[PDB]
Amino acid sequence: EWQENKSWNAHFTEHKSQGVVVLWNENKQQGFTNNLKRANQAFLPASTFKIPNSLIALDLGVVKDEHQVFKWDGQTRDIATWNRDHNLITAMKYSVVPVYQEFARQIGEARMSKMLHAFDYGNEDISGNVDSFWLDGGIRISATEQISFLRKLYHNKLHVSERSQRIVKQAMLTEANGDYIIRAKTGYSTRIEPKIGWWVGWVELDDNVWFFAMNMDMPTSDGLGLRQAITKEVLKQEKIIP
Ligand SMILES: [Cl-]
Repeated sequence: EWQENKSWNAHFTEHKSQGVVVLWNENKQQGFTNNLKRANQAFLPASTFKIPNSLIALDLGVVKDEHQVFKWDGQTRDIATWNRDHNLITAMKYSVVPVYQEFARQIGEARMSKMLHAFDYGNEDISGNVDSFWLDGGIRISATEQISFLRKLYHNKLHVSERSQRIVKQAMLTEANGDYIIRAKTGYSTRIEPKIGWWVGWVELDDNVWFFAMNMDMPTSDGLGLRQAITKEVLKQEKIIP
């Protein structure tokens, strides 16, 4: 059911890094990773938490739809793309933390905790500040746990409406061409050691879906592009994409 291929470590060590890639073949119900241990180590989700946060905000009516505009609060931040109005689509595309921080305040501790428990999401622990726990609080999730959660979302099996799940999968759209569709979300965790980058999602093919979750050491922001680049290299090596 699970195969470990330690030779895949070269994808990371060739960049003087370390990490884990986890792949799941939905048709064959088989998993693959370079490192079974790190596949099951729990890290802060950071901006990958925008997936469950979006679902909860939609299902409770905090967010009406993917067109609702969340106005910039006029506070100049160091990420230029954050100093503008957003909707759900652009907020997920540019990982706009302050928009999702307001979602979390409106959701509130009680409803956030119950919903993460309903999702079986990570360690389901929101200890910390309700507007920052996915960045520096107690919540943790592993790469294998990300895949379990994503599989439920793909199949509309989470305990929110079908509509909420369809909208979030639309907002996850990252790449599409004649060969495949990728729906995914990046993450970048710097407030608690070890600093890591994430990329989680799946690849839609004509007759199969491959789920993936990866994290890697990220001592500086200079390496953030390696999250997608390495993952796609693995997908190409394994003949999942051309
Ligand atoms: Cl779509």
